[PDB]
Amino acid sequence: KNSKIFSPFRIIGNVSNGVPFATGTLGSTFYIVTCVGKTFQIYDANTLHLLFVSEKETPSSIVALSAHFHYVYAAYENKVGIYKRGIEEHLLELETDANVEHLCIFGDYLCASTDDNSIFIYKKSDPQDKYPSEFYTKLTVTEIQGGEIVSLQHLATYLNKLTVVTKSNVLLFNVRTGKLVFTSNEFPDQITTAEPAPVLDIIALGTVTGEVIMFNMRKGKRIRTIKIPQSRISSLSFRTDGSSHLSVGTSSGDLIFYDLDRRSRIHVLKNIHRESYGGVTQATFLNGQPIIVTSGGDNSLKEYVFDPSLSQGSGDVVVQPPRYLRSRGGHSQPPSYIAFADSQSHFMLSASKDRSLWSFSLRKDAQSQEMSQRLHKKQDGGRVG
Amino acid sequence: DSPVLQSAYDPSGQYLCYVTVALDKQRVGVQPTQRATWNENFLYLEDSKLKVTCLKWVNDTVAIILGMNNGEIWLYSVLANEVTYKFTTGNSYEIKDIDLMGNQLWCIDSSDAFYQFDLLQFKLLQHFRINNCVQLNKLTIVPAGDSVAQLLVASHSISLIDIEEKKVVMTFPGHVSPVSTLQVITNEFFISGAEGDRFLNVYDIHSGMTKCVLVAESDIKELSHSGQADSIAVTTEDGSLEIFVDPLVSGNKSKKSSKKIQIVSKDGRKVPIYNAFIN
Amino acid sequence: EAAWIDSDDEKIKVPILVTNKTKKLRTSYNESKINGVHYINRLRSQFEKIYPRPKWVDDESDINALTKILSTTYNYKDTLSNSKLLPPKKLDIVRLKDANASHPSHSAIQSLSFHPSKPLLLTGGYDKTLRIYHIDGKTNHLVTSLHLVGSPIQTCTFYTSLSNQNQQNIFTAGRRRYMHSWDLSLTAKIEKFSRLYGHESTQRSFENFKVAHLQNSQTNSVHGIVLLQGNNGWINILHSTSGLWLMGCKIEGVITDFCIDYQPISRGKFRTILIAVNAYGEVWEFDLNKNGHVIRRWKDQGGVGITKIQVGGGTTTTCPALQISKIKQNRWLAVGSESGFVNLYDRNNAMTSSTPTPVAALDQLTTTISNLQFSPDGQILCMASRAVKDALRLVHLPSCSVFSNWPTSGTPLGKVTSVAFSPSGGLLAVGNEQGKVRLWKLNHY
Amino acid sequence: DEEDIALEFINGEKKDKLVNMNSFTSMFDNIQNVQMDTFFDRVMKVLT
Amino acid sequence: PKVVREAKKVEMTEARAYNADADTAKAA
Amino acid sequence: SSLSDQLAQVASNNATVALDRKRRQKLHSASLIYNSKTAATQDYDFIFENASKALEELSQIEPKFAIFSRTLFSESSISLDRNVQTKEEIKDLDNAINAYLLLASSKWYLAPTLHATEWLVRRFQIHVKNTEMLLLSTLNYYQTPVFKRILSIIKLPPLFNCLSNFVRSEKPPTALTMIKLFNDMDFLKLYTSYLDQCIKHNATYTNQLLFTTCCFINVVAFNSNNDEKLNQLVPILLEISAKLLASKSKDCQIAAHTILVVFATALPLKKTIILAAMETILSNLDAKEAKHSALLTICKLFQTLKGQGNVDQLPSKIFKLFDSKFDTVSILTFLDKEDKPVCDKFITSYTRSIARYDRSKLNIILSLLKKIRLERYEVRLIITDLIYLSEILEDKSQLVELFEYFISINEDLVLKCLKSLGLTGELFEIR
RNA sequence: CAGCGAAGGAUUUGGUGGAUUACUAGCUAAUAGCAAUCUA
Repeated sequence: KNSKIFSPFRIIGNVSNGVPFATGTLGSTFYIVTCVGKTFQIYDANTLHLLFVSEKETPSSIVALSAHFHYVYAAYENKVGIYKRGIEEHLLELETDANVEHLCIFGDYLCASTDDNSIFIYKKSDPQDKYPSEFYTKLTVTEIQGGEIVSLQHLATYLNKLTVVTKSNVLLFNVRTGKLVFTSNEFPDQITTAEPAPVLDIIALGTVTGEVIMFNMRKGKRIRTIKIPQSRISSLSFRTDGSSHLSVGTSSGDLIFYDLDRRSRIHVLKNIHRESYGGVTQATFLNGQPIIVTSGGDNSLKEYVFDPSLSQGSGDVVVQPPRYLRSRGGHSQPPSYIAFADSQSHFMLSASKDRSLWSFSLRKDAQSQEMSQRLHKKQDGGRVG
Repeated sequence: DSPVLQSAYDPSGQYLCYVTVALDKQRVGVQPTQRATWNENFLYLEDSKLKVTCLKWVNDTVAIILGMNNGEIWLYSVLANEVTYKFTTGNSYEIKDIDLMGNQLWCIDSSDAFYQFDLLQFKLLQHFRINNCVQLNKLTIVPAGDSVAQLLVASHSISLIDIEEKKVVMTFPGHVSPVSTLQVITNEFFISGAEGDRFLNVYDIHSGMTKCVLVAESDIKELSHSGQADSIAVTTEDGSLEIFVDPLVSGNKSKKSSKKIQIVSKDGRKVPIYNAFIN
Repeated sequence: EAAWIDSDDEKIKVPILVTNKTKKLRTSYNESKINGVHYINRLRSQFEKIYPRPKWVDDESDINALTKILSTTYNYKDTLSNSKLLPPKKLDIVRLKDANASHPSHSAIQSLSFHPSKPLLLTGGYDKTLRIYHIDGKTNHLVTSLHLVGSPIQTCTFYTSLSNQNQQNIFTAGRRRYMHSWDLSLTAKIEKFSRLYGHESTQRSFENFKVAHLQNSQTNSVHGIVLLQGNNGWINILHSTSGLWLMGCKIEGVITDFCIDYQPISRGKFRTILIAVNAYGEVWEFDLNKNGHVIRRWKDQGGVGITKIQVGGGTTTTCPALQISKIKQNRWLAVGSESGFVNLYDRNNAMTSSTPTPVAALDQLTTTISNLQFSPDGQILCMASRAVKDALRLVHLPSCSVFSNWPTSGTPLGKVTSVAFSPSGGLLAVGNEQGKVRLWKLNHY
Repeated sequence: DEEDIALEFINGEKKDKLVNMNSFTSMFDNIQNVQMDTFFDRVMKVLT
Repeated sequence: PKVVREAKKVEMTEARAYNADADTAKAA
Repeated sequence: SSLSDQLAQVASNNATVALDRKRRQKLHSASLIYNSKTAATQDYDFIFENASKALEELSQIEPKFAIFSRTLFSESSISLDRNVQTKEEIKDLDNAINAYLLLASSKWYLAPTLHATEWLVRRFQIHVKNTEMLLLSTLNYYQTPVFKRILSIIKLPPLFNCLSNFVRSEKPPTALTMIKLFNDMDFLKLYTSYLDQCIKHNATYTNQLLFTTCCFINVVAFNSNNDEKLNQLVPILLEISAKLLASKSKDCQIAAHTILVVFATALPLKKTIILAAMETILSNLDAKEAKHSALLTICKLFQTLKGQGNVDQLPSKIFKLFDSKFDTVSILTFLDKEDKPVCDKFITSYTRSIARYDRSKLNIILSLLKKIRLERYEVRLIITDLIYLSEILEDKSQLVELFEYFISINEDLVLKCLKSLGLTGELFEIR
């Protein structure tokens, strides 16, 4: 019910909810757009400052969001919203009642997959405008061709084609002619993630049993396979600064790092996020950079950095493990108590069921800090229990 | 705090099944509630970390179904002393609640999944899960005879569920904490009470409207209702018993307790009541 | 070479000079529109010079058994239950609620015993009361509590017979000329043993007793014996139901402690051996299923002030057998001394030598050994001293190496004046001089 | 009788030598121009 | 002295990235 | 960061360029033969000509230095300056220097290699540019004055930080300093890459293998009380054990045997890791001293194995591989040795694998379990699978005489296994 | 010593990250381009 005293302003203390975030790159800086329920939030990846919050709450939960240069594409219940600086520029209504649940943007094309295994292609009107706006065609992945569409990507230098990753298969569509160019052989277990490698025409597939496949999308073969037993794979990312590392992200909250050149395992960050809230939900390397941004469903967004190697001659074989860098976070459980810290309405104390007392800022979300529980010393000098 | 971890009466209140720890292993025993009609042998859980999360009397070889924390429903006859049959789901998730109607057992999982088993066939009939119900810890079959339509599932927020469509047909404002009792009173009402609050509320299962709120004077542990809705006896955290006599009549929106019973010894030591039964 | 050709790129035709990014992939200054396969190859080389080609893609595609098993495994040790015997040098021991925390003790807790079957812990001390606690993890409550006036208790034991395993007696005794026996019935019927049947001069205090099982050896009828340590060298063995003096065994010296070993013989027949130690270090073993006659007399290597002997690894008096076919021969024998030295003998080979050497002599705690108890599996020995604070060690065996991670400097052990092991749960109770039983659970069990 | 089988399995365990911090500190003195198999049996003497 | 596990102050660098807007062509 | 920090970075970059006379004197007086006052006045022609003499001596000792006379010690290299060519020429001559150093690591006890690598020190500045490979190559010689000399003139890398109190000192670094050097994890990765290049170019010599194995087992000994450091340390030293077992040297193979036996007795490894370790041990077993160490290693690695599954039949592939490397006479003889090794669980697994996989060689298992004594659970599992052998195939004299041995000792136990499964009169009617 | 006392406790120190003002994104020749590039 609408009110006449109080009007809604914001919902503070939220950083992520376990929708896989998008990264975007203006110039040589990076921003990170994470979904918080029905709004997204844009963060400055060099310092994790909140640049933008989307202007209106969407009528349902945002479920798939991507980001090209200036524009952010957020898919909720039926439709895709194209946003610039938070303020919505366009709204693409799909002609279905099915819930749109994946999307990619390449060229003049925005491609949005619904959950009835149909794909909606949208085209720019003239190649100088800013976002794809007009309806072009519809693609369909029927039960003969592949399973449920589990990812939707465009690996580079592929002239108006689309890699559709179904649960068992990898299809490749030509989105101008509406054609199915190539359908791969099947995969013996259900694949959950996909990420295009910076190697030419190679995609990386992550299965529901523990293996990363390195599919070569032009030969139709698989190049190599990496086995992580009893671990469901939820993220894949590639390092692109002259160090060929892969980072896989496991739904028990682990971030495993592999060298692909010398086939070893660099390091494992264990319990990087909570398994109960989804594990590591999206991990991505900022490209050209040794820093990787992870985000989990426990309302937390972290960055990890690789320091340069400690051996001055070898280097490539002595890889220093990733260390922690900045992070933002909030409560992982709904808060149980609330107070205002001062008369200026600047800070507010907030306690949750996940047994943490945060101090959230109403003026600038970087100032939000968890009150520490590190006990003092006993007054007499005896031991504390 | 009480050593009795779980406890429940049979219908008609003639026997009490109770799970207590015995030197790091759970044990399940059955006592007659009146000797004029000891029972020194228990079912022993042989693992130190396997424990009973829920239990339900079946109704005629008499048996208990013990919902464990490894995705199993043990079915344990009490005259003999073995688990007669071990229902299992495909998972290792602890199961939060079970119920049965006739021969049709239903159960909820810590991954918010619904499982259906048949006690006459010893088979997993159905496995599903429904959207926007994600922290489930109680289910209750709404009775409609041998038809086992309309589950009633709680997650701090009760939701009525049609099982033919596997979908939610009503949504009740629950509590601010997880629901700990969720029981059907009449064919149009159900009572619910949460963890760590002293407020039951009776909802109308046909509209969604709360008929009344029942106010204990301490945090409610268990409840029992007489079989014709005429009396509801709840037992609280301070070991007291509170009887609401005829709560479903016109103390208009919220009703206090009519009677309050506590037990003291001859000394002055107050022993606590846990888990009474009313008829 | 390629697994697909799409036949659309060949007949597409792109412009080049319309945007500045594609303005760089011309090979002439007269090129303005190029073919699609040419254009794809131009920006393929451009992609290759943005992201340079690594060696892992073209290097290789997919005696190496060890390398493969290391590249698949992530943990490298035995997992949970495929161990079945304890790892040395690092325990796994959580702390539970203090067992007598529900009802406090008014004295130092002098003796402590678990029940053989039920989850019951009996504590007792010099405040002449004895308390039974239903133990669990969370809420160790008090079952019952009996205060014997004018009779401070020093040793209290759950006895449970082998015939019907339905008696459940508690035998308790202190510095008195009597010993009480409570018959457990859930008023309380206790009896008093106060007649040495002609032998009162050699038994002036019923403090140090032990309860054990004995077989008639002409019938297969077992009965419990209590064994009283007397003045000269005497052990007076008497019936645990009738109190009749059965036999007596005299060692030569100052009797300091004794223990009971059992060894099976056939189906349903076993033999009881009393193992009694001089103060000086020489040990007698008496066969007492026949008349109480010596079968072996040996000498402890080293050891001059000997306070406590114990056996373990089979059925001791503190890990008792509920059923007569479950009686086992004890493997280990620890002789703990006044300097804190504990010799450890392995009776799988040290029953033959008659000057047997210990498998190890532990020296970790430096004052007088007043408790040493074996865990029921016989994999831990617990040395404990009531002389200084926090003097308790758990030595792993067969390796004969003290666990180095427990107890720490912050374990509230106190001045350890009794210790007890659970027969089933893997669970220590440690009673100190303040009147507190602290409770720990070993997660191997 | 599975408890009896488990007790005989934990009963058939023999005393072994554990590695200390300083069980191998006194090998650098005689790794000088000895052969590697003599090093192997010198290590195995420490382990046993 | 043991080896010095100290962290450097990390600044981002200027990276080039392939954008896929050139991966779409129109027909005459 | 600060300006003095950024300038210390540019000094460390420009460390080798002589920008005036005083820096040239301080930088050219760093010799490995002469003292500073002679070394500052020497020329490039003088040190080149006697280094070329010493390379001819070193080449007639070992003939793989002639190509270094072709490139690194030629007369174009008198005028070749190091910091005037690009990164690609720098990486060319730095793997040339790495090739020379890991070739001449073995020769460091004889003065031609000192006078020859004098020219790499003074022309190519390898004490300050190629310094990690220099320390790693001559690490074995730490009680010797040649390592004292390279420590006096070296500029110490950040991984080699604990040697910083032994530079320009009169006393050698001690063995506990060497174990503190090896105890790092990044140093362990560095040294295992150095050994990988050694094993690849076939330059592993026995003094290096002794030193490397001594420091490795001392690292494991030092970390024997923290399981998280042992678990950080397992895929480093087991990987270098696999890469030492994957070569041809008997010395480096038994070095890997030593590392594997110390590591398996330090922590209880997984069963599958132990089985793959014995597969990698047997897959390249060619020598005789390697066979002696390999049998002792497989016995101890099976001894240090606990839980349900310690004494299964080892599978068909690894059992027939162990058969092809060690036949019956070898196993029986080694058990007949009066030193009495502890081969309990391995010999039990071996006889059970014979009973599941050979079914002809049962007289030999009677003789070997007559030789060594086993435990109750061992012989219980042996007679249970012999009972299953009797029930699957017809029971001839070898199985009969095996049961006569199991009757002549511990007949109560074979009665207990028959009563757990079967009957004694029914089994005597069977055989 | 007593007392306090959960698989340890105390002191000291180096590095990094986040706040220390109230959150509208990078570059440029800027009504737009670029960000793979400004140049023919």
